[PDB]
Amino acid sequence: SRAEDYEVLYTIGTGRCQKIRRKSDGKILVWKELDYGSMTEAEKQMLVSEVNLLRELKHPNIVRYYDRIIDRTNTTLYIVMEYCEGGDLASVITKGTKERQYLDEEFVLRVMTQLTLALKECHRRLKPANVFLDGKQNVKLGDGTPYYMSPEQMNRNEKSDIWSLGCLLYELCALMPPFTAFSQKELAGKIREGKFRRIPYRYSDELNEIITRMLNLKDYHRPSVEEILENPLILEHHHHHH
Ligand SMILES: COc1cc(-c2cnc(N)c(-c3ccc(C(=O)O)cc3)c2)cc(OC)c1OC
Ligand SMILES: [Cl-]
Ligand SMILES: [Cl-]
Ligand SMILES: [Cl-]
Repeated sequence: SRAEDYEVLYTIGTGRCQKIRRKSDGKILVWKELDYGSMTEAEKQMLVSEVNLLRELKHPNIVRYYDRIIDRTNTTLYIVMEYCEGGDLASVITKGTKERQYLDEEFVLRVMTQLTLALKECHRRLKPANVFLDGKQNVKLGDGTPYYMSPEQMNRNEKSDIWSLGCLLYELCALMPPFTAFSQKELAGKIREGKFRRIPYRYSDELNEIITRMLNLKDYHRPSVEEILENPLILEHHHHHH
């Protein structure tokens, strides 16, 4: 449980994230590096409590945080977590834009099912760059214009998460967010009228309908996590598999 127990293989992104290999058994992992050296004791107490709660989240659709390593020599904190070889959803969406190719409805149903179960777990106790893919088609929740801001949270709620999920699934389908604008104020205007284009016609009316419900202006009209999973679109094979 010290940094020397792992070899860095290479940097994923820049704190900073790195793909690492545990020496004892060759297990591929990643860590996130936080420099606390510029933090106060109150800020560091916050950081430790937060990290300790992250350690508790054990769920197949949430990024698993295994360990925390302190290198007081560097004043660097390392959060060691599972490696998701598939990258994040943001890159999937970008790939699709680039290669002019829409994502499979089956893939979208997998994201919808597994992300909804992730939220369900969070509520029991959201953007593409915060959604990760493993090697076996599993989706995991981890960790500028606020494209996904819900109407209500734009004024002063578990139904706000549903809205944000709706925006994410929408953008997975259309390869663009449901409400776009050049300024934030234009954005807010668009979000308030609550109008948007149908996802592309290659997607079934049933898929269109549930994404559209999640994007209702009134939070009480949005489906709950439980109503979402009850939908006939959502089958066993859309769930996680080891
Ligand atoms: C395909 O390469 C990429 C991998 C990742 C990536 C892989 N595993 C991870 N655990 C993470 C990751 C998950 C959560 C957090 C957090 O909670 O702060 C941090 C990292 C990421 C990511 C990529 O792009 C962002 C990759 O593409 C090069
Ligand atoms: Cl296209
Ligand atoms: Cl399809
Ligand atoms: Cl269209």
